[PDB]
Amino acid sequence: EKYIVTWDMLQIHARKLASRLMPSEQWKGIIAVSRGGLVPGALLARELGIRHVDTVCISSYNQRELKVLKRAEGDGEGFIVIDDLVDTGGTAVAIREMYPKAHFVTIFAKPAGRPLVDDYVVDIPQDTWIEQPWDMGVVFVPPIS
Amino acid sequence: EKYIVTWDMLQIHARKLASRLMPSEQWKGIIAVSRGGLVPGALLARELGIRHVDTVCISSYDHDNQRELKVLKRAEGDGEGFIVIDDLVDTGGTAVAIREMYPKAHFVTIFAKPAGRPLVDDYVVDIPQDTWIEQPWDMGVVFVPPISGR
Amino acid sequence: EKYIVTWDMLQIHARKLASRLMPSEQWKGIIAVSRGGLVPGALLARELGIRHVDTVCISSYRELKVLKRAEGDGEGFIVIDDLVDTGGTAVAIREMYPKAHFVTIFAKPAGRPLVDDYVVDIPQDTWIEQPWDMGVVFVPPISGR
Amino acid sequence: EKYIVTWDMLQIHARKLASRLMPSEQWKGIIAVSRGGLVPGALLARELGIRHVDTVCISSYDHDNQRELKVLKRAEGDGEGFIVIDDLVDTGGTAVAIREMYPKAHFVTIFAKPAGRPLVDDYVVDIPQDTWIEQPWDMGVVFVPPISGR
Ligand SMILES: O=P(O)(O)OC[C@H]1C[C@H](OP(=O)(O)OP(=O)(O)O)[C@H](O)[C@@H]1O
Ligand SMILES: O=P(O)(O)OC[C@H]1C[C@H](OP(=O)(O)OP(=O)(O)O)[C@H](O)[C@@H]1O
Ligand SMILES: O=c1[nH]c(=O)c2nc[nH]c2[nH]1
Ligand SMILES: O=c1[nH]c(=O)c2nc[nH]c2[nH]1
Ligand SMILES: [Mg+2]
Ligand SMILES: [Mg+2]
Repeated sequence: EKYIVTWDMLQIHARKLASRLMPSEQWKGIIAVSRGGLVPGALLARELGIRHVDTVCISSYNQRELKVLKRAEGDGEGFIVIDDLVDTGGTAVAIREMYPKAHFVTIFAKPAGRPLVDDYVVDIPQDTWIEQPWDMGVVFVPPIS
Repeated sequence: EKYIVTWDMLQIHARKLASRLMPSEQWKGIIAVSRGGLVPGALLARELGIRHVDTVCISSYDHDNQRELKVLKRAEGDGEGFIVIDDLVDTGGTAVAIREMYPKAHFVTIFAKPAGRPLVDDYVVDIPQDTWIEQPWDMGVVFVPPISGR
Repeated sequence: EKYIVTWDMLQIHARKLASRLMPSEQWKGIIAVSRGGLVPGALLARELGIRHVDTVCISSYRELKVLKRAEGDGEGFIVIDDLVDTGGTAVAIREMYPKAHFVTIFAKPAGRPLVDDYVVDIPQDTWIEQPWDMGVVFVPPISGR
Repeated sequence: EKYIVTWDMLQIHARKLASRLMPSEQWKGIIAVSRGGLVPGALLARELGIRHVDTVCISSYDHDNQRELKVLKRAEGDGEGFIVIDDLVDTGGTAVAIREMYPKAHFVTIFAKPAGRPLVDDYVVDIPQDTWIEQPWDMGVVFVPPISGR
């Protein structure tokens, strides 16, 4: 099955998460995980009024290897690390390793990667594919007839 | 406790429902319950290709513990071969009245709470009794202040 | 080209049109032209608090035929359609509902003069893609990089 | 006079911009101007298949007729082979500052008012100077009272 997420709904979830991160004063900045955390990070920055927004870029290369293309400085103290979702937590482990003192959060969370995040908004089944807004668009759809 | 329903989601539910109503040759037309069933009815008409869309207008004003119903406009017939669509069913008060007027009709809705659930022939989404459904036509995209004034 | 109309935008235009039809006490009801005027008519009914909404179903075979029609000459009623291109269907509506206030959301040059009021001007060669004919689906990246 | 920009429309404009930036092999990465260029930058990154997305954080403060700029954080280099993106250009104040920091970068925006229009390498929509652009991240779908109480 597929879970369709529209921009409106994603924003509704982002505002819900933003309220739990209050007061905003306790945060020095936001570190968005490219590319999934970019949009959610932008919404939290707007809601919390945080202007210090940085990023962390990671790519993949028998085994799968994580490659840090771009890295945000520090250990994450006073920072919020955000990604759109946590499926298995394979990428979440790398982030935790780089930013141990950071408050890692996501919008969506499947069972397997759920223990790896400090907070999330929506629970999603392990076998369900979450279709994000940036991957979709408004186009013509033929009538069922 | 509120359930927000955007236009996109409503359309997705309407299309789900339309796929169950196939084929479209079995339907003479569609009777939309004004005003809530107008949009869903228009969406079914597009998907099924039904050009014959009619309406049934019933107003209702609550007076303490009783309802004043009034049929402002009624579609002729017993609903034979017609689809009677409404946006949702809460207590089932409207549904009961409709089944009366159009007994031989296929009554369907998009949303259905536990009370009205047994009164509809088919629906798409289950919604709790305590949950209020916020429809798209009652909402709008407007400026919303930040959670913090930082 | 193709003029894309989303649900949000269609609703905005509908609200602008509703404000011009005020006050709402001068109206006995609304007659929606199936199927284009169904959604706009539903929005007007909500904004103007009108509960009496009827429909008129016209069909082609150019030979127009009325499948179903609302009784009366349209005195005090608002006849609405989503748009007016050439005014072919509009001319037929005028004949049926003379005293009626005919309005649309969009209007092309050729059919412009056939309506009492509209909101958006659209070129004659431009195809208006309505919200009910579209949907949010996956759209592949402009590049397979 | 205000110009409403929904999420869907912003995406359509972003996709049109991405088509002109093709091929994507000529780009080493994207530098988004926080916070306005964050969403547009994310959309380009998805469309172009770019993974190296960085930011430049500039804080502004109007003190009567003069502006005080303060760079909280900035991407390394002169923007050679990079795409610097912001959501819009109003007076062009931020654009001039950015262009000085990244002179070799391809500076683009989605919207452009007459005043700042000559400062961008490429943009998508022409906006009047007197028109206020209402971005999606500042809005939300909420209940809107009927225009009449009939
Ligand atoms: O299950 P019930 O408790 O009977 O109520 C459900 C009705 C009432 C509500 O419409 P109204 O509140 O009547 O307003 P509107 O005419 O705008 O649809 C809704 O759209 C359904 O038609
Ligand atoms: O052309 P100018 O007059 O210089 O202004 C245009 C700037 C400012 C505004 O952002 P800000 O108001 O700076 O806030 P934010 O950080 O949210 O983008 C907008 O997103 C552009 O980046
Ligand atoms: O918009 C509405 N939402 C509801 O949940 C409901 N129940 C009754 N009437 C209703 N109207
Ligand atoms: O949201 C915004 N809209 C505008 O039109 C604008 N001009 C400067 N800064 C702006 N921010
Ligand atoms: Mg109703
Ligand atoms: Mg800015």
